[PDB]
Amino acid sequence: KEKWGIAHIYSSFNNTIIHITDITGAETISRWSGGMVVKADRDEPSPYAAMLAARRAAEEALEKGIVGVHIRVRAPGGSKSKTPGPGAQAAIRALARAGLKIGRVEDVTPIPHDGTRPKGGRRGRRV
RNA sequence: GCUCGCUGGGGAUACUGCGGGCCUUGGGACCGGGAGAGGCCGGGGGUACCCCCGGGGUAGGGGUGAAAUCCUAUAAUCCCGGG
Repeated sequence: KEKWGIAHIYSSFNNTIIHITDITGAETISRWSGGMVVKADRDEPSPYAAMLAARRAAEEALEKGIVGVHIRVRAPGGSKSKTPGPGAQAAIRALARAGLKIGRVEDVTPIPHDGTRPKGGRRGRRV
């Protein structure tokens, strides 16, 4: 009789998304992102915005009855960056603090086995 | 002395040339156990990515030094079941 779900965190260099679903992941419970909390695009990937979005999502999950969550951190992966953005550990800490028990913590970034060609050309970004 | 040479003869046989004989060291042929992303053909997989369908879920998503073009209410970003 324990309510355990899964908290998927999408962390990038432009935004952070916190999405709380059931144990099977087929039932959305709460979904919050930085852009729905902060007013500026530059502030979207900030750890403060991640913490606020995580707090709102945790409050919604607690209201709906979820008491524990399994963390699933994810960078964009694929041909894009494979490292999580700044607002991932902050979101995890906010989830732990807001009143949700924390279970397994794993990284589920999609790692290609020599997949598609990344964008930017053979010379990359030249800034 | 020079005309950078030609020609009639005699002698020598070390080297080169030519003819003959005998060798294996260089190079080839063959056998043995192994090494290697060497090449061609055939059959099975690996995640990743894109698109389509169904379920969940609402308002943003992406992107940059900052933005904007762009996608999104015909239900987007995100999660799950399939092709």
